[PDB]
Amino acid sequence: GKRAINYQILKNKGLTPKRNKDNRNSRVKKRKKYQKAQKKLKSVRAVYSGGQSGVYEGEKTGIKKGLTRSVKFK
Amino acid sequence: TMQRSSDVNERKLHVPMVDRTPEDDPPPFIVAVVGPPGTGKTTLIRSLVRRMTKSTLNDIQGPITVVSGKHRRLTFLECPADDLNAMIDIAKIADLVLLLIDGNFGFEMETMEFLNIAQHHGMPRVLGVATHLDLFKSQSTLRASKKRLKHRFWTEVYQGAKLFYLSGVINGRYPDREILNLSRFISVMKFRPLKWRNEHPYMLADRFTDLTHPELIETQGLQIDRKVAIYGYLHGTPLPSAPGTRVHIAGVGDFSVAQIEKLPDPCPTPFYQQKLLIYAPMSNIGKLIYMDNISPEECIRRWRDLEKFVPYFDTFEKLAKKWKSVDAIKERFLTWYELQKAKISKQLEINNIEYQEMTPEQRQRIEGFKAGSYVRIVFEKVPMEFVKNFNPKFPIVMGGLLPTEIKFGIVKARLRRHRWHKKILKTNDPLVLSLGWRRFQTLPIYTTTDSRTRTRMLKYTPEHTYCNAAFYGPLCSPNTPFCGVQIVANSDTGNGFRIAATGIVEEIDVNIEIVKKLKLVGFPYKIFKNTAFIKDMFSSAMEVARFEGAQIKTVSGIRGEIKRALSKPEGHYRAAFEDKILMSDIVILRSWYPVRVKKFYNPVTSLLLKEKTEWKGLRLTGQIRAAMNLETPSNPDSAYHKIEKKARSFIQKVLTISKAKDSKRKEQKASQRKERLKKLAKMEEEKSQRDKEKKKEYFAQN
Amino acid sequence: AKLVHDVQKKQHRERSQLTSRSRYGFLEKHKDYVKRAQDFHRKQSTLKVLREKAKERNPDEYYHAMHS
Amino acid sequence: SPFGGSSHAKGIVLEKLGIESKQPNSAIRKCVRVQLIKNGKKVTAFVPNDGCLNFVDENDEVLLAGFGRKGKAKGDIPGVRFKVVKVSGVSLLALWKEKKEKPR
Amino acid sequence: KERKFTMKEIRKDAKFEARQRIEEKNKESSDYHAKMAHIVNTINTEEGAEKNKYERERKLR
Amino acid sequence: FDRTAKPVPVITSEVTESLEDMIRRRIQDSNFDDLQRR
Ligand SMILES: Nc1nc2c(ncn2[C@@H]2O[C@H](COP(=O)(O)OP(=O)(O)OP(=O)(O)O)[C@@H](O)[C@H]2O)c(=O)[nH]1
Ligand SMILES: [Mg+2]
Repeated sequence: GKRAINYQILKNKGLTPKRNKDNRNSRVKKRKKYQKAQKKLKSVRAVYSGGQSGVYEGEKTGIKKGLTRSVKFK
Repeated sequence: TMQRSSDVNERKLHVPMVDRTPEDDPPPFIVAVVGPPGTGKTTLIRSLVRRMTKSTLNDIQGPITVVSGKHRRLTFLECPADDLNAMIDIAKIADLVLLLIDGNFGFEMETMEFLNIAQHHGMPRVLGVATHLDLFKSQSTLRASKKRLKHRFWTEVYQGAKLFYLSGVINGRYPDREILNLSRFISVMKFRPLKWRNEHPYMLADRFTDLTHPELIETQGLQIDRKVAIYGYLHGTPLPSAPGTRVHIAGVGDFSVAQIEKLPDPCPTPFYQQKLLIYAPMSNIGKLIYMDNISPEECIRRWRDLEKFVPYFDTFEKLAKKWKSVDAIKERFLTWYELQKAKISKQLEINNIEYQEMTPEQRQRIEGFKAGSYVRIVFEKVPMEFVKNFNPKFPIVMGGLLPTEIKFGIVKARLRRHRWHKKILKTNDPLVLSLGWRRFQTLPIYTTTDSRTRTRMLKYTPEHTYCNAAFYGPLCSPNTPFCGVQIVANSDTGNGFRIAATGIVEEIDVNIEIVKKLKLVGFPYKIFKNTAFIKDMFSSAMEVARFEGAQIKTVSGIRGEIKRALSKPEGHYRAAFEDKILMSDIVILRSWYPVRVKKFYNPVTSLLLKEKTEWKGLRLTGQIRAAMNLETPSNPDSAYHKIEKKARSFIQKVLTISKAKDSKRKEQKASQRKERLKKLAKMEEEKSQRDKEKKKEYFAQN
Repeated sequence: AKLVHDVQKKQHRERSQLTSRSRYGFLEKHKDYVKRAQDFHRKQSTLKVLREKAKERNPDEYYHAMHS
Repeated sequence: SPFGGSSHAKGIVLEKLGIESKQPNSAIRKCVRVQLIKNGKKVTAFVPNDGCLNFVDENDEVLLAGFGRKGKAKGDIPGVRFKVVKVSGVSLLALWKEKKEKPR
Repeated sequence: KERKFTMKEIRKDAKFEARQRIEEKNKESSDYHAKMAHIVNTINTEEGAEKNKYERERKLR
Repeated sequence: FDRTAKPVPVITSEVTESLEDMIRRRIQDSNFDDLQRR
């Protein structure tokens, strides 16, 4: 029959936004920012990803005729 | 470091306040040992009296007044750790609080409630005593518990407060080194002024006698409202000596004083003023004017009709002839904070320098027993149960009343659910208030100004911010804090908090207008273009004829007035709108019915029960509903809801997949194109304002 | 979000249609109203522009396509 | 520098300027009339968040600081140079996020 | 005839108190706009004077 | 409650007195704003 104090009165926090388990450990947030930005620049360049892994199944995602991604000399 | 030299001398400048603690007979500064049940209090009291007067005290009860040091003394009080009905007024009366925590348990909610009550009602000098360090040999864990308790305590009270730690008890008394280094601190105390204890004459009772006739009580038979002498010790502002003063002692309600009397002081002054120690109880022309008998003109002829305003005069010719020459009247004719402190201190100094005069006027009939005078008070008509079941454990505080705080009526305060109370406060659910000296259960009504035009009734308090509130009760002065408790009985406390509503009274009145938005509601049944006959919101054409001209709006957001009653289908009527409504709409008025506050008022009347606690006042609405087991009145249409050939067949399937996939891809690209457009709008607006700042900074060199 | 709480920007759910009028159900709130009203305004405007051309029909028009 | 040399000045609030502004959380609602103590003068301070305006009532020994707008707002008034940062001992940011408690 | 009398009288009452409270509401709204505008531009100008004075004193040095 | 528009302005002897002294002051000025032969 002896009282106690609960968690929020012991910690004395409250009325904060919902923060992030990714935001807790800085090594993790500087990992889940990189491997997103690692997968981001599969959309501005076309980076090397090992090469011909299986047998050559074709280029598998579309080749278009009227497009030249070659920087030209003015 | 001139910036630091001009920045650290802003710690001095505060609000100028006045003290009224005179330097001739200062009262014993009431300190108040309070905390959890079980640990601490009585052994700490025994140790402090054993180190301050070299004599023990077994079976202590009630308030002691011990002496410490040369000039001034102090007063202890073992407050019981089971009732807010003692905890609240102890926090209202106290000046220092040595506050007990036990380090093998963490904090506790009784000292939590005490610290919140002190924080609202006016901060005394708090000083933490962490006892019960039987923790372990692991001095790492001892340092850990002391560090975490110190950081939590410095967050709860001012950061930097003293937290004296005590070890185990050596045969009844505490370690005397720690009692030494605590007693030196409370000898170098240095208190501060507070507005309540510098505006109200307040006294702690330490002796309590019933000078009512034994033959009279034996011939009346345990029925009388007796007469009672409180032998006590007043603090604060001077309790005015003329009998007839309204004085509220706590937990029974107010009375008027019958006669008061100054006693021999039972505590030391300095011995030079003695010539030229624990006390532990419960264990001409002025009299010519003010003489009642004589008439005023007989008074002035012994010395030597004001509706007529004009001053008196003699014969016009007489004083004109006297003042044909008027040379008899030729003798008449011909920083900021230290400034404010000098102003009020020079006021107090000239007050004292014309107080230091003849004793019957200037001590007990012009200002009346200033501060620090052991006085007996008597009250007749004090009820029976007070003296029948008086307990020496409980404190008896008593504060006088200003002329404004005996009247009754409504009062409009601001309120807020205390942020650790686990449940919010429904309106018309009664609660106990420590508004000033009186503590009372009353029914509030929580209102808010909807953007400051009218005061409508909320059905609930807001969840974390303030709101206005109005309730019947004793009309205290404006701008004062007050706490509000829920149920006070210790049969229902469990594991939850007890303080519910902190707040501040700012405004009193005698009648409040306060509305509640009821919405008249009807349905359309013959919908035209631009007008509609609406149905079964008014029972008669007389009601429609009163309400002709009103703005209504549907649930779709279209306005429209109503015009005239229809004739034959007597309930129905005709209204004009923005454009054509659907049939599945609801027309809505807007209307305000003035609700009135309930005139309930019941003080706690705490120290009259046999039990001294367990004062069940009015129960909450939820628990009387659970007591007579009615369900909570849900409304079934009000609950929310979560609203809302092979080759040819194959080619048709492929096309009807692909066109819908590309359709929603296109609409998603358009949706995000809208946000890219808004982002570019913000960027161009910021860039344009930056460049129009730069183009005039380029020209301000002219 | 500058200086607000999440409890200050909690969600307001919308109330249903009453069961007493559930035969012609689906109470119709403000977004559905504006999606009705702008559509009706557009239909009225195209009706009035073809009515205006009808009131100025100019009864002597002729093209090669009007032989059948 | 804006008041002698100090960066902060204790002050006494006269009255909540603009309680009758109907639009909630507006510039003319979020002002107080602070009596600066260091030279005994009037100034108009700018307490943030009208929901936490109502901590300070009257002579709450408030502690001011500068404001320093980092751009241009929609309906902000100019002239207010001072914001409230601490009231009666505690910081009203901590009060508005309800960690501490205002003492009286 | 009494029904016609009471309906005519209550609608005359409605039109009368309609007119008086609506001119009262517009009058108090206009005076509120006047008071609010007055305090906002006096707090604008009287403080902007010393704001520009302190900015002139700072930008020199 | 609240209402949309001001009601019909009822014609009282005070408002016809103000209209009559308006028009009689106006034609005492003879400031009637008619057309002209132009
Ligand atoms: N080991 C140890 N025991 C303690 C310590 N402090 C108090 N106690 C024990 O607690 C018991 C209760 O003593 P008190 O604290 O004086 O009791 P109280 O103050 O009257 O508290 P209540 O009975 O609830 O009113 C004592 O008999 C002690 O044995 C401590 O620091 N160490
Ligand atoms: Mg005890």
